[PDB]
Amino acid sequence: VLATVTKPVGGDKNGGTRVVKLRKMPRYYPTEDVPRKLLSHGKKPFSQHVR
RNA sequence: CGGCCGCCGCCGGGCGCAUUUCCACCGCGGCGGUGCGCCGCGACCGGCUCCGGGACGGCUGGGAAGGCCCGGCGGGGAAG
Repeated sequence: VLATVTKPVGGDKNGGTRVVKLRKMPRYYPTEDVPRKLLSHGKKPFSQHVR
């Protein structure tokens, strides 16, 4: 949940404990990002228009 | 500075493909922008310009017709 992200089991057949990650850090942050993933907002896609 | 805790770097360790990092290819999955050039389409919204159907209130509680007209008084145009 917080120490890990999702669920530690697996890996480390010998050695220590078995902890795995999911949805890790970004490996590359672009030098300038744009905001606000656009949205639905009431402008429905073509699948749902009225024939 | 002694001590407290955290962080970072270096080193030494167990260590194995479900740990990790790197790569090439499919998923062309979730998301961000975007096409090479020419186009088209649908729906929501704003702004107009029009078209077609309705239903209603008043008036002199509308005027005047339209319909079935019957028993009388007259008058006036012009009646096979």
